[PDB]
Amino acid sequence: ETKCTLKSFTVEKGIYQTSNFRVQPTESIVRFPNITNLCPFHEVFNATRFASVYAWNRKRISNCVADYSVLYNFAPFFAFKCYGVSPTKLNDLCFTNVYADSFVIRGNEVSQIAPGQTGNIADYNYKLPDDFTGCVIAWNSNKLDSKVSGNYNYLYRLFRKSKLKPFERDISTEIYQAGNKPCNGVAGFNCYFPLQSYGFRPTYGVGHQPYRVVVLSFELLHAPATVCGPKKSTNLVKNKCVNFNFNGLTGTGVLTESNKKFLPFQQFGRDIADTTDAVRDPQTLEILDITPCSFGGVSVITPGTNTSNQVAVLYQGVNCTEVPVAIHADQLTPTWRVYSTGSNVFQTRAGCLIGAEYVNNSYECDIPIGAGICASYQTQ
Amino acid sequence: DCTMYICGDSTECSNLLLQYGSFCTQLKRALTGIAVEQDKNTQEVFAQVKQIYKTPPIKYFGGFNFSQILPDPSKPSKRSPIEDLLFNKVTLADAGFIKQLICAQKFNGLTVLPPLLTDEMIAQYTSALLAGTITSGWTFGAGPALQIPFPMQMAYRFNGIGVTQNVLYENQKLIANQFNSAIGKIQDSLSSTPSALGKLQDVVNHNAQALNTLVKQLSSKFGAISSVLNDILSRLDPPEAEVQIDRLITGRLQSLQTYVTQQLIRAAEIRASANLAATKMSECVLGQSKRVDFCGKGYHLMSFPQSAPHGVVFLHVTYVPAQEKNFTTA
Amino acid sequence: DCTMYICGDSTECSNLLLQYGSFCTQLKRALTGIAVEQDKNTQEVFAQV
Amino acid sequence: LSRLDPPEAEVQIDRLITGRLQSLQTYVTQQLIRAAEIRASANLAATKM
Amino acid sequence: TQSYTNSFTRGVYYPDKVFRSSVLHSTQDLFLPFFSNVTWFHAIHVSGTNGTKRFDNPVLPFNDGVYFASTEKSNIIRGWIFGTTLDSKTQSLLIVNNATNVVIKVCEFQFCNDPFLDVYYHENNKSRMESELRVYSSANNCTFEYVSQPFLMDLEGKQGNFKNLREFVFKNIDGYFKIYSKHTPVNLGRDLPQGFSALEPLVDLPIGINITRFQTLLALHRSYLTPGDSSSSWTAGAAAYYVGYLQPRTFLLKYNENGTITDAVDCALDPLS
Ligand SMILES: *[C@@H]1O[C@H](CO)[C@@H](O[C@@H]2O[C@H](CO)[C@@H](O)[C@H](O)[C@H]2NC(C)=O)[C@H](O)[C@H]1NC(C)=O
Ligand SMILES: *[C@@H]1O[C@H](CO)[C@@H](O[C@@H]2O[C@H](CO)[C@@H](O)[C@H](O)[C@H]2NC(C)=O)[C@H](O)[C@H]1NC(C)=O
Ligand SMILES: *[C@@H]1O[C@H](CO)[C@@H](O)[C@H](O)[C@H]1NC(C)=O
Ligand SMILES: *[C@@H]1O[C@H](CO)[C@@H](O)[C@H](O)[C@H]1NC(C)=O
Ligand SMILES: *[C@@H]1O[C@H](CO)[C@@H](O)[C@H](O)[C@H]1NC(C)=O
Ligand SMILES: *[C@@H]1O[C@H](CO)[C@@H](O)[C@H](O)[C@H]1NC(C)=O
Ligand SMILES: *[C@@H]1O[C@H](CO)[C@@H](O)[C@H](O)[C@H]1NC(C)=O
Ligand SMILES: *[C@@H]1O[C@H](CO)[C@@H](O)[C@H](O)[C@H]1NC(C)=O
Ligand SMILES: *[C@@H]1O[C@H](CO)[C@@H](O)[C@H](O)[C@H]1NC(C)=O
Ligand SMILES: *[C@@H]1O[C@H](CO)[C@@H](O)[C@H](O)[C@H]1NC(C)=O
Ligand SMILES: *[C@@H]1O[C@H](CO)[C@@H](O)[C@H](O)[C@H]1NC(C)=O
Repeated sequence: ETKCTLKSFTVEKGIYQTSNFRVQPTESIVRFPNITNLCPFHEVFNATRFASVYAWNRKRISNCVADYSVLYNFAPFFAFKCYGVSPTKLNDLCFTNVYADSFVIRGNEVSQIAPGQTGNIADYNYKLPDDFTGCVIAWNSNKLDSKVSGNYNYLYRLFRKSKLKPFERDISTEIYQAGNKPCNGVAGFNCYFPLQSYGFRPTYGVGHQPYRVVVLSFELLHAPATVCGPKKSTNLVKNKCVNFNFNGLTGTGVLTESNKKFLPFQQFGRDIADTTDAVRDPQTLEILDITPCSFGGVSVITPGTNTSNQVAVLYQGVNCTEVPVAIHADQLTPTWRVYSTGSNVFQTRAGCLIGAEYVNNSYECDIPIGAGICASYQTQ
Repeated sequence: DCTMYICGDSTECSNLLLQYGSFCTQLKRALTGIAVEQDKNTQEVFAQVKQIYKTPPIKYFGGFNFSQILPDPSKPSKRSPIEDLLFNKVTLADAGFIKQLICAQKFNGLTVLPPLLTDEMIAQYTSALLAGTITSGWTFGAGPALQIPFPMQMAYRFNGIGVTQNVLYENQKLIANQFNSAIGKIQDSLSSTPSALGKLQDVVNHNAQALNTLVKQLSSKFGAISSVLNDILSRLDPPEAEVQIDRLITGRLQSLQTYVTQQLIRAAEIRASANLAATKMSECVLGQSKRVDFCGKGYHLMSFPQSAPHGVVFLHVTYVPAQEKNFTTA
Repeated sequence: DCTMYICGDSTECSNLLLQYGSFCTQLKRALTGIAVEQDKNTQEVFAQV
Repeated sequence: LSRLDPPEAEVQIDRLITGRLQSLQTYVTQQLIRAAEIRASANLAATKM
Repeated sequence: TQSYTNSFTRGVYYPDKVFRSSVLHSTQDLFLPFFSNVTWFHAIHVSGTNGTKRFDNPVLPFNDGVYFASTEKSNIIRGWIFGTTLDSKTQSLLIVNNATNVVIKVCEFQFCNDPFLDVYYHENNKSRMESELRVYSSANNCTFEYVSQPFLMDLEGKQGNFKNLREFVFKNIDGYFKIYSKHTPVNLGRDLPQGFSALEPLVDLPIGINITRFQTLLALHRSYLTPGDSSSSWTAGAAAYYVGYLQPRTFLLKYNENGTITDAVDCALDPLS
């Protein structure tokens, strides 16, 4: 490596500084705060008083912690075709509003509520905008919504002047003025009622089984995030060079307990050098301290390459009890580890020296190491 | 260290830095030379003598009182009282002994190496010089040291400035009392005014101050989105973030270059001062100087060296006339 | 003076320069030190009496 | 400033500021060396006096 | 009572959430200049057992934040109205605190001005203000809602000697209304005592309203301690209600060993500073 750092095949007597070593991290921690204020979706989903298809029941959703990972087991989900957006990755998107609604439909009208669709249910009852970016979830409801005589609890509209605009409701108990004769409520000939029954029977199987269905609107635009993901946390370790992401504070280093006192509103402290020293809330709340962990430089002591090949290594500013005598793979920066790292370790005020043994004699300085310590190539 | 200081352990930053070429092998070949030069300065200044002399166990020099300059065995560090006062006076911030917080965050790629000669062998050099100049006069600067009683040496030192020996051999007692009073009062004179040890203080200050600002430049926008490299990496896409990366890296490189350039000139000035000090010790101490105002003010008699943190302190013993009378000449 | 030279009487230029850190606090101390040294030079040569 | 709009005016002013700062630094860098030489000459003059 | 007084040296708040220990950090931000002019503003509506309309509560603007100080009995100045026009499109903030919870609803109203001051509101004998709240009179247009918990709970010391002065600072940079406040009852009857005190952050919320117009609505259902005279031309007149103003300046602040601001110095007040 010394031959490599300076382009030559020969090195003369002296001390050269090749490179530096740094302990690599081992673990990652993301310490997000507590997760409260869950979003109401079971409340919307869990009900037995759903409305009719022509007058469906709405819902507003605002700042709330939403986790779309609790409804999957609660319903059978015979049909789970949502919008084209990735159904699997739904826990990583943030929106400002969630306006939703629910109703019940028939077996033959599952897909009729889609953008650009027509029909009795899709024209005079509810049409969908072309750029609609909301999900659709439906599930069979024939077990509960069925009466042996008749489940006359829901209706449907069939007659209206034109096609309804998207995101609009047309609830009104008027009488259709069929033809040129002015039917003013008589409900006689050339006159009909724009509403009809939507009862259910036990015998109605494939083709007529009611499906309870809910859709919710997305509105993704340039606005502050309101409804977001869970932002799960992890565990903590002590006295181990690890990464961290405390409330969006990227950094790395060894971690210990914190001393001193913090004001209740203050979160992370600083110093004169404009660096971060202590932070808060790894889990629950407390004060904890970060510190850069061991790194340093390596110096190679060697005589002339035309005289010998043995070398000595000086690790600058590291404690001999904590020096990497292991110099293990991955965790340690220096790739070379075939070196002995044993039976020859000396502690010096300048660092730790490995490859030479102390002597009680005293001669002139040949290759100055430092702090009054000098090394030389000698015969035993 | 470049890679640590400029780049916050980011692969992209290191890869971009590699494109700039040899702006770091050039920026290390200078500081290593500066360090070697600094190490050589003290060795060239203090280590003028070859052999380490030891003061005689007894202490009596015909009325002269050297207790304030010779080493005092009671204290563990074997330093003279004046040396101890000098050490206490100077406030040192960082010494670099496994420091790992006034001076703790400088380990941001910056390191302070320790001096070769620990500030205990310097005491031995100073003690050897003092013993040689006390018990042997100026003859140990040329060949082998030769002993000679102190009053005779003082008589010849007077003879060196055109005053015959009878003056000393008849006013020995008064001269000894005056020298004792002066050497006693020098300590209070040092203790009175704080600015006396100005120059050395500045040497401790400026560099430290410089180091401080070299860290403060890390948190600077430099015209970029933010001073946090990871923040700009995560928040903005790779394909055009290299512009911000280049801006930050060139700003930090320029900041480091300025610091190195300042260090070079400061080292040059320090070398000039050290050469002057070496000349002063070689002339005033190991001999008697006939130059005017070079060794003290007035006619020169002797000099005594003492060590101080990153510096030397000379005590000049000089001869000055007094009240006069008129006369008529031909 | 930096502000007068680099960004002559324009607030936006001074605001933009403010992002460059301490590249002017350093540029004044050097010149003040040079001035003080110049003042001391003529004093130490002549004021010997 | 008058002819342009803030977005690219920022880039142009950045170029101008970095150029002018580079031109300014050289002045003090040369002044330091010249002052050192003058100080050496002054010390020689003081010794001669 | 419109009158001017010297601001002395007050109105300093923590500008960030970081923690520092014994440093001399410098900041550039919006502040209240030292030794400036603070204006009293007073409502005088009480006389005998007869109305005697006061025509009080004049117009007051809002220029990039404001500093407010009070010596309320317990909740006399509970009413605060911040809005662009207070009539329509304003979405004016209606914040009220009466020792239990606060309302931070953001809606448009023509006003909530319906004091309905009872003729038996004389504080000495009958102060029957129990459940007398015709607040947010009707509405103009809104769809936003928001609530929070109470802010100013004056800790009564069971005496009038501890005449507490509450201090508040309001600014709305890029949204996120900030209500830095300090509860220091250390005063005893001297107006604006000399000394230093910091302000702590409580809430923040983006609303997007250009807050231009500032006003209050007192609790006129119990009125007293309202003097008045011919005060004019830079004098003092009792108001129990002070108004200052803010501007972007640069300060130098000293952090205590524990982490509390202790001293501050202006950078443009005086050549010595
Ligand atoms: C001169 O020498 C004499 C002895 O030869 C010194 O006398 C004592 O020195 C010690 C040294 O610390 C003092 O603690 C004693 O107080 C001295 N004795 C007396 C009676 O005071 C004397 O100190 C020397 N002169 C000086 C200035 O140190
Ligand atoms: C002796 O020397 C002294 C000086 O030490 C002379 O005193 C000065 O003489 C000059 C001659 O004009 C006067 O102008 C000064 O005013 C004198 N000094 C003072 C303090 O008055 C003196 O003249 C010399 N000769 C004699 C005979 O005394
Ligand atoms: C709502 O949940 C309860 C228990 O989780 C369950 O018994 C009930 O059947 C659910 N509602 C419907 C309509 O299924
Ligand atoms: C936060 O969650 C933790 C989980 O154990 C628990 O302490 C508590 O429920 C919450 N509050 C605090 C203050 O920790
Ligand atoms: C190098 O060492 C060899 C011995 O292996 C010796 O013969 C040669 O002279 C040496 N050369 C130098 C330049 O030291
Ligand atoms: C360094 O190692 C020595 C040897 O045991 C130990 O006493 C000392 O506490 C260690 N210090 C640090 C900072 O690791
Ligand atoms: C060397 O010196 C040390 C003390 O400096 C002493 O303890 C030791 O016995 C000596 N001999 C050795 C290490 O062989
Ligand atoms: C003052 O107002 C009250 C309120 O009704 C009224 O009864 C009284 O007569 C008024 N005063 C006079 C002098 O009329
Ligand atoms: C206080 O109240 C009455 C009104 O009911 C008032 O006329 C009188 O001054 C006081 N009376 C008593 C009993 O305190
Ligand atoms: C900002 O203030 C202006 C008056 O200068 C006002 O007309 C405007 O409505 C305010 N902006 C908003 C968004 O209300
Ligand atoms: C600061 O802390 C020290 C010890 O932690 C304490 O004695 C002192 O009272 C504190 N200062 C305050 C709370 O102002």
